[PDB]
Amino acid sequence: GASKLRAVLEKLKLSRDDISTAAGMVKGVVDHLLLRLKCDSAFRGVGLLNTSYYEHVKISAPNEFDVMFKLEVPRIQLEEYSNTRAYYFVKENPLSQFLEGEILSASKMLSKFRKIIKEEINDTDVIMKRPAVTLLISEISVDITLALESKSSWPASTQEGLRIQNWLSAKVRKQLRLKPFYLVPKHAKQEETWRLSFSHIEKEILNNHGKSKTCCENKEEKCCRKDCLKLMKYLLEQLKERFKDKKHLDKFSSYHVKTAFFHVCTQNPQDSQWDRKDLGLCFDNCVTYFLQCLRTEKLENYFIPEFNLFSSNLIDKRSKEFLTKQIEYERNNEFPVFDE
Amino acid sequence: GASKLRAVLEKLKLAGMVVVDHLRLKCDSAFVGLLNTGSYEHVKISAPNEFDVMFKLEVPIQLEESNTRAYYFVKENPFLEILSFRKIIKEERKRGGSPAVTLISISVDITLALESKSSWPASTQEGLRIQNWLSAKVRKQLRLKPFYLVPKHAEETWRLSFSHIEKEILNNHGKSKTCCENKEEKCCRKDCLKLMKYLLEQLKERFKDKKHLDKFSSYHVKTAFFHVCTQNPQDSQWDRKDLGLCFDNCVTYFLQCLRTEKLENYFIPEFNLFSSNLIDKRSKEFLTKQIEYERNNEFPVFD
Ligand SMILES: *C1=[C@](*)(*)[C@](*)(*)=[C@](*)(*)[C@@]2(*)=C1(*)C(*)(*)(=O)O(*)C2(*)(*)C1(*)(*)=C([O])N(C2=NC3=C(Cl)C(Cl)=[C][C]=C3[N]2)N=C1[C]
Ligand SMILES: *O=[C@]1(*)O(*)C(*)(*)(C2(*)=C([C])[N]N(C3=NC4=C(Cl)C(Cl)=[C][C]=C4[N]3)C2=O)C2(*)(*)(*)=[C@](*)(*)[C@](*)(*)=[C]C(*)=C12(*)(*)*
Ligand SMILES: [Zn+2]
Ligand SMILES: [Zn+2]
Repeated sequence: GASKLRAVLEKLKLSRDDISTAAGMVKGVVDHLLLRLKCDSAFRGVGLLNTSYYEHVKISAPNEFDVMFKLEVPRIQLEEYSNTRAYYFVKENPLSQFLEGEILSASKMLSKFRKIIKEEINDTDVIMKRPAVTLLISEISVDITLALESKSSWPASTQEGLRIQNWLSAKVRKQLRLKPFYLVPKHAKQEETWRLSFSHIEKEILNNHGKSKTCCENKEEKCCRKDCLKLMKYLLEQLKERFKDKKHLDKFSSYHVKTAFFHVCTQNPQDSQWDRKDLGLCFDNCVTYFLQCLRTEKLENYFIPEFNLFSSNLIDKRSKEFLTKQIEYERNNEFPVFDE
Repeated sequence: GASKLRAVLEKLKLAGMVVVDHLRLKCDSAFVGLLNTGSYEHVKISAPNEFDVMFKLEVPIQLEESNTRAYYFVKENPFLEILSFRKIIKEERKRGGSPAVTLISISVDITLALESKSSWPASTQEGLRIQNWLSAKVRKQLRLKPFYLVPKHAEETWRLSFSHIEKEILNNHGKSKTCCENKEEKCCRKDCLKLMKYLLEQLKERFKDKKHLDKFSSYHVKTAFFHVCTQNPQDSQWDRKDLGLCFDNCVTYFLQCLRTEKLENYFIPEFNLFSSNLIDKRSKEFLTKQIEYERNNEFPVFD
């Protein structure tokens, strides 16, 4: 049972350690691009969220890197687009070079951003492909996202989200909410909107994830929260590949998995509910919660609970039924897709 | 038999205005603001009308110590020679340099300190041993925070200060992140500290005339308390229902430190706060005998 899941986790771990050289090459290109973006008046304030130089969206693709370059906005003014809760318009300004009226243009900023990188990479066989920019290094992928940074308090749409109060405590929720939030240019299908991003909060939670501060720092306190998440992400990625030729799994992403996972951490706040010896049942409970979300068509954003990731306006019912059928098959046959 | 200690805590439970706002100092050059951003501190639990405020100044340094481990020389900036204000505030104190300009008909002891965002000095490498208590990740995080330099005589020196870390630990003090946020998880760590501070303050007043207790401070009490928290890392060893024994164990640890002449700095372990060089054994023995008398007699000093 769990021995099979553990074998999967061991090969997933080994596959992601052998990236030393690649990681170096990414750091090199990133340092180059940030130094050069800074030569422009608009981008002098660019920088890495944390001096973490990279992340991986797909657990099964260690050669595919993801980085975010952030840019601080001194006094940002947000205005909600069409009642979406997650999509906003952004309103002596080093970005006045891109204001189309009182609105900051996602199209203008990205065009300049893409030009500097294209030019800077024309100076290691690196090619640009049109996540603002995707770079192909040698024949290593690097996705670069541009985000605005705001140190103002979080938008009211997040007021009832991040319900980690019975898990990570009320004190942590307050401290987390004093941190900046980010905006990424993103078409609200309108093209000039920006989407809220709390990716940096999710990272701090996953790496400081127990009620006990010493959770996973000793043998007595080993939990399987991170193992369960990894197994859920790998499940989706493998199914997305088998049917990459079909349209049914195109709208599903690792964001859906993480959101469902955080919701189960809220439901199961005690470390004793995530004991490593119970990897099998904990995983099965995470799969079951995710399936319940697919059948009832409900997956609330962890930070914005009024935004339903699984509504019929985003993903049709047939796609959710197809995914449900595939995961249920895998669950009843001890996940053969893991071995494929 | 802890019902008396609870009565004391209720008494200690039963309109700050800072002037600190003056802004006026910002109208100068060298001056730079409050360390307790948005928060007013009470060095003495028994003195609600005695306030302690700290002003901080950022300094992007070349510290040099002798082997004091705590006293250093601070080697476009808005003095020199090795770096060395009261007159500034004198327009709008013998304890070394801090506090200074104590000031309100209510005292506001103001300390001015330098802020460094450089790594902590090597002398602190083996201190802050909260790893089995608050965890390794909290130790690492806390050590990425700034440290402060307070003017204090060791010629002219500056002394390290970690009072802002002690604050963050005291207000986030359990193994569980939800320690004291629900009925199931109420501990008595803060109450034990308050009772230890009150005991020292009440005895420092009884023997105000004598010189035996002149060198003892709330700092000694807090340092001993933190060591007790390190020795007893689990929330279950601090259960609120056991206030009586937890307090008694804190008093005992402090007494062991006095008898053995050994109280290490929590941040700088090689700095002995209770060495014979700083405090005479007869002062430590005098305090020991007064504390033991108080423990044997249900703390009359609290009455
Ligand atoms: C000034 C104003 C308010 C309280 C105090 C002072 C002061 O200097 O005495 C206390 C005080 C104090 O002595 N300390 C110490 N910090 C410290 C360190 Cl970091 C080392 Cl390594 C050795 C000795 C001490 N004493 N902190 C305060 C608040
Ligand atoms: O805007 C962006 O969306 C996110 C993003 C998350 C979060 N997850 N994905 C994602 N998962 C995934 C899988 Cl499991 C497979 Cl098999 C294939 C492709 C994806 N994508 C996201 O795209 C994101 C991440 C980086 C940059 C921009 C975004
Ligand atoms: Zn854990
Ligand atoms: Zn507590």
